[PDB]
Amino acid sequence: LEPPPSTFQPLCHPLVEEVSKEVDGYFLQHWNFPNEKARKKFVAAGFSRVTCLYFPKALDDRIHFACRLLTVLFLIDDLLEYMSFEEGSAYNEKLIPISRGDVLPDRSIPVEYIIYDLWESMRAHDREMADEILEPVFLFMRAQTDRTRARPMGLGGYLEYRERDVGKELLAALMRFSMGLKLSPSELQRVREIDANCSKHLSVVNDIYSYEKELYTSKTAHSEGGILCTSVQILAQEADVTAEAAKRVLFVMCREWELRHQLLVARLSAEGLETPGLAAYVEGLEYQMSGAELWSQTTLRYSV
Amino acid sequence: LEPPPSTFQPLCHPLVEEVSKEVDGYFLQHWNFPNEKARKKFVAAGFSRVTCLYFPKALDDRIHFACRLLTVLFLIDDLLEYMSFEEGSAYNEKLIPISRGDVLPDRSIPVEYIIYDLWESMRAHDREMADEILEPVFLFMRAQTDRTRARPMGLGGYLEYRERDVGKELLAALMRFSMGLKLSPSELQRVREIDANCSKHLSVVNDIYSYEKELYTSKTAHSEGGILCTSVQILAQEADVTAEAAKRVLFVMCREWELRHQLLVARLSAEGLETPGLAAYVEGLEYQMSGAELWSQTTLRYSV
Ligand SMILES: C=C(C)[C@H]1CC[N@@H+]2CCC[C@H](C)[C@@]2(C)C1
Ligand SMILES: C=C(C)[C@H]1CC[N@@H+]2CCC[C@H](C)[C@@]2(C)C1
Ligand SMILES: [Mg+2]
Ligand SMILES: [Mg+2]
Ligand SMILES: [Mg+2]
Ligand SMILES: [Mg+2]
Ligand SMILES: [Mg+2]
Ligand SMILES: [Mg+2]
Repeated sequence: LEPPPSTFQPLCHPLVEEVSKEVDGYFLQHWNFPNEKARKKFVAAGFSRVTCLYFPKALDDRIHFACRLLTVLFLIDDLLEYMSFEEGSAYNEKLIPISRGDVLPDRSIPVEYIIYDLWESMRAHDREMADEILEPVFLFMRAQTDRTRARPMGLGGYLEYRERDVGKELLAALMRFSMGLKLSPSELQRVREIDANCSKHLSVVNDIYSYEKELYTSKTAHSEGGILCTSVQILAQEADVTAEAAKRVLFVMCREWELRHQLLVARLSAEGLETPGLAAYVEGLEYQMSGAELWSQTTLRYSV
Repeated sequence: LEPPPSTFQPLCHPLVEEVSKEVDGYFLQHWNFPNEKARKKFVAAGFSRVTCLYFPKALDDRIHFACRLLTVLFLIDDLLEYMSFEEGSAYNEKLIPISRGDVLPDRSIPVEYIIYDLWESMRAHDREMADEILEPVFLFMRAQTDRTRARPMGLGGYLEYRERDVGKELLAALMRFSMGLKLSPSELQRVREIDANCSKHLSVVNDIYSYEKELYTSKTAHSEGGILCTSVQILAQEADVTAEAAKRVLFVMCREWELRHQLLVARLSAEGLETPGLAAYVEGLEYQMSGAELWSQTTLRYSV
């Protein structure tokens, strides 16, 4: 697998090591892992490492929050593959009022009190910025079990759906939270087109590196929860080529999106619309794209 | 536009200079051009040159037939852009009985007697092989004004339609005729997968190089006949990139179809299915793909 050249340079949060031990340690203590093999695979994935690659400029005392949220979402993402759409939906919907703090968790159920305590701790640190992550998370959760996954999609329709399933919006809200980066509604409206383009990069890069894993899952897990829903197989079907061929083509498209990102940001600046906050934001998006790819290239989650 | 590497070596018929002079001269005498500018643009296109690139192993006394047929089809292809779907259909349908030789041509109408005299001359040289080109040509002609051109299509649906609009079948039958290459029904059914793959390459390579021409046509010609129907526009729409970015990505896919062509040929031979006739056929298809591309890179039809 040979990735075409990119001009995006990845950055990792300085405290990645100590935060990793902290967050992995917490989940190894509280989360219901089935066995030792699963615990080792969990650590081998490096969910805090990818988070620190996502948000390398996160504040030192907020990066752990982001690591916890993405870690539990990664774990749930895998759980859903053994469920039907119905079971998966019931599972996520139960966590939504708990995430809001409107419903108390069952303390005997790890996922519930982990989710509850997390959001409570985030609201305690920064109430306004924490609340703005909620609905983007709920949007992502509901996309995970959407029956549209089991229906024919073209590349365009897929990317539109996958913007929710890849959690583009929650990642943006979480990035801002972790950086303490407050943006006005008008500012956010200005970078909407940039966000949409960034989403496609995130989605397809992940699709390429995680295809072998998801292929195996589709053959072994639940026929619904583990269904093969990805740009790799969509393009392979549309063009009647192998998945390996589709990856090579999609890789080139990812670099086109990197080029579009730079063009859109350059236009934003030229029109005098790139505020200091917006400048930090679009740079943050670039970190997400390059960080995700670096991790995807090396994580044992995708290679084994 | 820098084309990605291809292992295909394009070949041109040895008699290209003499035949091009002959056929161009024929159409300059008989065809009705609006002005001297159109007459020069016609010669600059090199319609006999691309034919000799399509079928470089055509027999020396048959290549001029192919040159004449593709030339008039190219001319008509352009005429249809200034018509509605209804008018274009009426234009083509009148030429079909004349092509069969069932209806005498109006000698005052160039397109009618050119078509009549051509097909008569082809049946005179090789009746059986000439007749086998008829229905594939009619299939192409009727695709040109198909209402599906005015309906939204995905990449997969488009390529299935374009196989007829790109004249894949007529090119196959014309190639066999020009080479005197006879194949059994068993041999023909055997390579349907190879044909379908080849068709995609012919279509998308053409879409890439002819996009600028067809963009202009969509803005100036008839709202129906000049409508933009191309994989470049479809991929640009679905992936949210420029047409130029779509071209670069589609070109990579074309190289994947080239690889798949070689894979399918090797498999046909790895089994017990590659006859000497089939070997000549699939090699001929490679010439169509590489030849069309070579011409598309230098013809004034697409550059200006
Ligand atoms: C940033 C990405 C490409 C996605 C990688 C996979 N994970 C799964 C758990 C939830 C995350 C938001 C994400 C979908 C992000
Ligand atoms: C071989 C091709 C890529 C097509 C180029 C355009 N011409 C138009 C006139 C009729 C031909 C069959 C073709 C559609 C072939
Ligand atoms: Mg997953
Ligand atoms: Mg998922
Ligand atoms: Mg994936
Ligand atoms: Mg046409
Ligand atoms: Mg045309
Ligand atoms: Mg064209």
